[PDB]
Amino acid sequence: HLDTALVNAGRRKKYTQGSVNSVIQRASSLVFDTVEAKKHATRNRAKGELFYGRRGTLTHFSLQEAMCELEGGAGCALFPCGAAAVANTILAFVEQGDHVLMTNTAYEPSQDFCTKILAKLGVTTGWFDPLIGADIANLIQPNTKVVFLESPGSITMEVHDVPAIVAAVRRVAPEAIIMIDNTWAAGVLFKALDFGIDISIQAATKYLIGHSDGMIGTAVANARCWEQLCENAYLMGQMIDADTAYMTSRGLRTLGVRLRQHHESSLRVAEWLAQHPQVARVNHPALPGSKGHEFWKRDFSGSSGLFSFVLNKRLTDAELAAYLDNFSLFSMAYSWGGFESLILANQPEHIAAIRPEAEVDFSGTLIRLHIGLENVDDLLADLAAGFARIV
Amino acid sequence: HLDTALVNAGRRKKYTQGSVNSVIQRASSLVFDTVEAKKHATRNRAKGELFYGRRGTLTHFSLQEAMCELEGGAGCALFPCGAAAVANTILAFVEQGDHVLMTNTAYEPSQDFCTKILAKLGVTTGWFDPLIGADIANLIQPNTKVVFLESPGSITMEVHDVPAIVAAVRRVAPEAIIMIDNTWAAGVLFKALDFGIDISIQAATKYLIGHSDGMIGTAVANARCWEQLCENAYLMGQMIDADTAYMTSRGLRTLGVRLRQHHESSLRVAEWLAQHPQVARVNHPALPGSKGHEFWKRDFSGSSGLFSFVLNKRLTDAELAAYLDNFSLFSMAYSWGGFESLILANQPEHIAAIRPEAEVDFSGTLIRLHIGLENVDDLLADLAAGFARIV
Amino acid sequence: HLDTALVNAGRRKKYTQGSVNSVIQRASSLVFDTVEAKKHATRNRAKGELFYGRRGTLTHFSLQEAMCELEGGAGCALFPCGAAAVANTILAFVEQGDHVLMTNTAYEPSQDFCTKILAKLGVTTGWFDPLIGADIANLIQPNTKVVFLESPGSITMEVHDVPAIVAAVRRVAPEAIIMIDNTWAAGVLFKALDFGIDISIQAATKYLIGHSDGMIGTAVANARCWEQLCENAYLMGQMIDADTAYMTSRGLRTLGVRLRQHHESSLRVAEWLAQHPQVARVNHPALPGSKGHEFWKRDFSGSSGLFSFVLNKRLTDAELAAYLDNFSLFSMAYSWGGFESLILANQPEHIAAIRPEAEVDFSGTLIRLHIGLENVDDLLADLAAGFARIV
Amino acid sequence: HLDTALVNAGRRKKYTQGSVNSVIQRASSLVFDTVEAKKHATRNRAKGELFYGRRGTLTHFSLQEAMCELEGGAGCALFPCGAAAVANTILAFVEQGDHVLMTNTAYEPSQDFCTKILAKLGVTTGWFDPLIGADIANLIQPNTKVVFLESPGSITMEVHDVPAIVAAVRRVAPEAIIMIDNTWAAGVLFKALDFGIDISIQAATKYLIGHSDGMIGTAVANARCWEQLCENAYLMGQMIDADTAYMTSRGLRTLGVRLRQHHESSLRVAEWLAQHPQVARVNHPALPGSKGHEFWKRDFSGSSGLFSFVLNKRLTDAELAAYLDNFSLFSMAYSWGGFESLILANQPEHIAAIRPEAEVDFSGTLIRLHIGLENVDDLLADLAAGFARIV
Ligand SMILES: Cc1ncc(COP(=O)(O)O)c(C=O)c1O
Ligand SMILES: Cc1ncc(COP(=O)(O)O)c(C=O)c1O
Ligand SMILES: Cc1ncc(COP(=O)(O)O)c(C=O)c1O
Ligand SMILES: Cc1ncc(COP(=O)(O)O)c(C=O)c1O
Ligand SMILES: [Cl-]
Ligand SMILES: [Cl-]
Ligand SMILES: [Mg+2]
Ligand SMILES: [Mg+2]
Ligand SMILES: [Mg+2]
Ligand SMILES: [Mg+2]
Ligand SMILES: [Mg+2]
Ligand SMILES: [Mg+2]
Repeated sequence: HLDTALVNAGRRKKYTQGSVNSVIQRASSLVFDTVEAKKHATRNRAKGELFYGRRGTLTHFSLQEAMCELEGGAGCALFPCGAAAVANTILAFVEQGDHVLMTNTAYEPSQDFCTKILAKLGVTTGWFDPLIGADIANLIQPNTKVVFLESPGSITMEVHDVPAIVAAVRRVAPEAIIMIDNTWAAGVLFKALDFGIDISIQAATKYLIGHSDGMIGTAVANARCWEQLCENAYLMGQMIDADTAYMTSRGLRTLGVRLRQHHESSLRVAEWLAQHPQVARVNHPALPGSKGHEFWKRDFSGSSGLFSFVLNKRLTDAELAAYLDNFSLFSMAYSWGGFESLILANQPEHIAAIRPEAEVDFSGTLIRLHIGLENVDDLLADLAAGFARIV
Repeated sequence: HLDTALVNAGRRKKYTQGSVNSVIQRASSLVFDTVEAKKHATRNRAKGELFYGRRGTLTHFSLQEAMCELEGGAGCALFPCGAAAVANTILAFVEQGDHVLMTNTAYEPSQDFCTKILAKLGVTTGWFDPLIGADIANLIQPNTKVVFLESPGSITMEVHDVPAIVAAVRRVAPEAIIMIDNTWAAGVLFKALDFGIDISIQAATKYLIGHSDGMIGTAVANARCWEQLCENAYLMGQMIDADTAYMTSRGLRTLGVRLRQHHESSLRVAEWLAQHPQVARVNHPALPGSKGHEFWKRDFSGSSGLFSFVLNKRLTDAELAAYLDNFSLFSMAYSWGGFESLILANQPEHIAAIRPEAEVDFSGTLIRLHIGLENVDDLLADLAAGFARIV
Repeated sequence: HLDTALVNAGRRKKYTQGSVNSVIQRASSLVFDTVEAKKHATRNRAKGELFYGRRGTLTHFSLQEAMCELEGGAGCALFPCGAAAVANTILAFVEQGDHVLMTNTAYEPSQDFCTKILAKLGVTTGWFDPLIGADIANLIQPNTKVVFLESPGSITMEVHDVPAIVAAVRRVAPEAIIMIDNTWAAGVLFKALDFGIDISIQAATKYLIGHSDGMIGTAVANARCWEQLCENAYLMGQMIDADTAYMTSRGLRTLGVRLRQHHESSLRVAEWLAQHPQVARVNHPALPGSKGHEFWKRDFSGSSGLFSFVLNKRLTDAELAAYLDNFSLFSMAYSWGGFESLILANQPEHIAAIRPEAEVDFSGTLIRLHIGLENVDDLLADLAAGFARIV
Repeated sequence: HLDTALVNAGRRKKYTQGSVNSVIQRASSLVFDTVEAKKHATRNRAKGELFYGRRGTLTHFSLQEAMCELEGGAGCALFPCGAAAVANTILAFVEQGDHVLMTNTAYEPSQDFCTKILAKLGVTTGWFDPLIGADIANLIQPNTKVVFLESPGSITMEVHDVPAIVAAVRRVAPEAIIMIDNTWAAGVLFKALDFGIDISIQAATKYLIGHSDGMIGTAVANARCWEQLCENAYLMGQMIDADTAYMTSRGLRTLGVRLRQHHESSLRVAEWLAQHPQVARVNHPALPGSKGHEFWKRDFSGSSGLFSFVLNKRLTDAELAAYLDNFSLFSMAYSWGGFESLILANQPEHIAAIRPEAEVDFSGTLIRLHIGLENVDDLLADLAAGFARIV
């Protein structure tokens, strides 16, 4: 079962040396006892033999093994944060003249990497609506190399029909590299590589760390794409420190029991918001009526705790402050995936500015919630007090 | 004095909160108390206000302040390792169609970044001999954007005439971006920005960490180049974890005493090797007669502990094993800059293969030594026993 | 609610400085800006002003505040492990000529502290059956200074009738110091200081850390006993490092969701064992019929995951190996409270040796289980295969 | 040589697993693969086999091995701080009816442990002047069990004549346990166990950590005393966390270079103070004419950087603030042994209160300096500016 796998993934004696968790091996230099040992380590420097800290130590190898098991991959590359994983995973597969197709709901830094870094290197990015499904085939060009998915989408939470997208891509361009930012599912609520996606990228910063106190990115690739990902990310010097790798492995051990609580509480909040007179729309993948909810129910094994809703009006600046400055339990901060509940607001034009070649279909202020581990009735009371401040 | 500055750099109450060292603030999310505080943080997100962990926490800000003071820069960008600092600093300043001019003695991963990553992104790379001095003017092309120095050079230790190179570049291409990998000097034995170099890059993994147990890159830029470095590195998701930042700041505090011992011991070893009947050549910047020694004496305030020498013969494979497998104090490992002494060997053709457009001028086996903090007479005895195994 | 309190306890801006979690302030030396500041710190050196690392840094103060809130105490002393907390908390309240009255089910190291350390310092120790209730009055001597409870008991899991014990102690010896080892409840499933117990001691090593990778003891005292505990423990140099304090605070944030899973899974396992033909007895506080279950039901707000059962025979060493060496999911290790399930065996004569002045009422091998976060059906299948190896 | 030993002590493959430094193995639970392995671990639970985190992990074993090598001991017990090491090492060897004879220059918390904890447990304490030498024999009682040395003394820096003290103790009470707080020498500038002392105690917090950011105590015993120290300290739950153990091992690797700088700089400052018109007395073991200097010269292999001096007046409150509040390089803080220079003031009556059965022989304000790694001419200028503020 998944909970059993999460408890045990990566925890073998060669890494733990007798403790429950892997040892933390901090190193740049790794010592070779003989020339023959150095030769063996060199041949196997990307295959789990100690060679140099930039390739990893036992602590990294343990996390990589866990991530490959849990996401069903051939290899797991590590990065200093999620944004580095996105940027370097895309970069690993493109060259001057290539085209990238990206969902218009991609995380904003991912879009900005494409428009501000890739563009000046001669790589063009085109965009698609997250519900395009099989019609994505019409957007694939002879030079399309990468198709970049993010399901649910950032902020607005739309869920792709991954089977339809993948089948369409494979009909026209079977060698294309299909990638997904699978952070919301923590890589485990949506088994991306089983759907024919080539690489599943996560900001392990979110639910894998689970406590808002480490940053790390991961990218798990299938056998076809692993060597290129591994070696090109390594040429960019991408790695994570051993201690953060240890904390990510450690986060896996409570991920199941945390996600179940985030799911239960966030769906309860979403159902309540959906009945609320001051709410126009709720964007939660698990809530009926949300964009792509059908595909969430069919293709995912659960939900996490991040979602958004649209208020019945556009808050003025004074109302925004009255609303946001006076919560007792929800905090304003970027990121998500921890034990604390968070809140942020965006006006519709702010979202339109990060929906390339598209418009938004709402006019109220959008509120993004991360539902943490607090008692849900306490969180509901905090939201109700917020509504009373703007009614 | 430098020792006083090393002890005190970056250690102000806003970061230390009453301890001697900065606090370790581990964070992705950073909490805004009000909308107005969030707006202030956003405006100052690259100016030392807490905004998001990818930009940094107090711990990173303290290290950045220290590095800017010590290297005389306007800002310091942080990276997961030295190789990431090199790759991402170069990438931050190029676009397709540009040309990079790099010393042929650059660290091999730096060269491989150019030939295997930059080339396919439309950026070409040419090469120069490290002693080219003023004649580098003749290699500057209409599209040359970056000139990349490394002094002393990797492995073979040639010291550039930086004043001559910089003046020649500035004559032809006043606005070119001149960068140096200043790891051997730990950024402090050679004050690169004072020579008109724009960006000083280090593998802080080496002497700044000082103990072979953390990896981190830094790049300190002048005011002209800082914004582009900062923002382009950020778009690639480049950062370091808070704990490694803390350990780098901590390493600064003993860097002076350590470097003085590495200098004293390595020069004594180099002087002894230069007299030895089994040694053809010694490549140590501080040793009279070594390539660019004149420029080391004029432009540096000291030496570190890394150097190389050439044996009086080409060792066979059996002799290589007899030599390297049987040291008692020197260990075989990559990297350097720690408290432990290290040894590695290369045959001439191995070096030729990483000297683009050039040949090597020696035929014996080259031995690279890192001289650590052990008693120097014990290290000399270990080297003497090695010579007896191959005589 | 408890979940909201656990998420938020100890997190105030003075400690977090903008992050979700408290900063990690590592220090011996704490720097006074002026003589005036040093005088204020000295006066308040046990009252939350920074004075010296042995008293604590911001990180410790944050944890102490959280523990005092959650357990309803006046102060929380910190120790290097649970055993240090037990030994030093008892030591803090005794002098030569005193008597300690301790439950015969106390953790063996607690008993050994009493019989091997206290005895030679002129402090005697007597014993009581954990179900003695109101009859403890007859065991209280004129020199009885400390009454030491542990509910549930170690290994055999008997639950005290705390109201009856406390009322009897206060009738006969109102000034006595009543202490409890409250580790099984994690200090939160049994609110000891609301029952008139003076000091609640925990091995935070167990459920508070929650991941088997830190060691730390805590003792939360009421107002009457705090000053003596604090100052006498400080005279023994008792403290914990800042990083383990941080990790204990961090563990609080998932404690609720973890404990609910440990309760659900362990009670299901206990119910299955209680109908199993190879099981003579099940010792689980939450299982109807277990010793002191009625007091658990009345006085606790939930259960954790540690319990035991007695087999239908005393296993030989060959049978123990066949049983224990071949589990797939349960591991053999000491301690408990983590995400992993653990198994250990005790022969009845081993238990008798640590039940002073009492006898054991079973003859089969006792198996102690820690039920972790794995899927319960997987754990049940592992236990079933174990039974088949010994049937 | 000592530098080579310090670099290499404790660093064997079974602890480093290929890195330069020991792995960091964080654990309470240590997992036994079989019943056979559990039995072997139990038999060897105090002899370097993994058994339970309270006994230690690989990281602790590596530190213990290093400390035993460097101090020439049979075993090394670890503690949460130096004060815990002192208190628990004394406690490990006493029982009701015993007497402790302690130098009246002992660190004040050591004295207070004896007078506030031991006294109420039936253990008495008497005192001796640090220069008593052979005349200590007259103070030894039939029940004297422990003789406790500290050389140099706390604050006032008097060096004992250890050969004369030890010979006198052995002539009258050969079975006594002779202990020393050897923190000032970092355990390596005075090889206590070679002088017939039984146990060498250190606050590893000071020079071994070396950076003012960890707390840890050590006690290295000879073969006669090791088992009692080890087992009685374990019964009090004394241990240190794995990460601080790692950082102590790491501190050893620069201890030699650091101590040489602290010696050179502090002696220069002491010589300057000794000719200064505002200075009445200088207490520095390495300065000719200081109390016990002849014993330091004979018995020590170097000096550290902590010493004191007496001003030519007793500063008023206004003068104390003018002097201490306005230093640019010296910080006011407790503890010492780091890279930062520190300053503290004590009035004569403060010292008199912690010199039991002795009298102070100065009337000016006493200033204790820790001389760090800053440039010594900068430190001298800071002291000179201080003198100008109180002239
Ligand atoms: C979907 C998604 N991908 C990537 C990231 C970036 O991760 P990091 O902040 O670790 O760089 C985030 C940030 O919030 C995210 O939400
Ligand atoms: C000169 C130089 N630059 C960069 C590096 C790369 O540093 P890192 O190993 O931290 O990526 C090294 C590696 O040995 C180096 O010697
Ligand atoms: C009930 C109880 N108290 C105290 C302890 C001791 O805690 P530590 O191992 O952290 O010293 C334990 C050990 O398993 C325990 O179970
Ligand atoms: C000589 C001496 N021993 C012991 C200690 C106590 O060490 P710790 O602060 O680690 O408890 C100190 C404190 O300054 C000390 O100077
Ligand atoms: Cl194709
Ligand atoms: Cl130009
Ligand atoms: Mg190896
Ligand atoms: Mg909150
Ligand atoms: Mg060595
Ligand atoms: Mg398991
Ligand atoms: Mg006054
Ligand atoms: Mg200072």
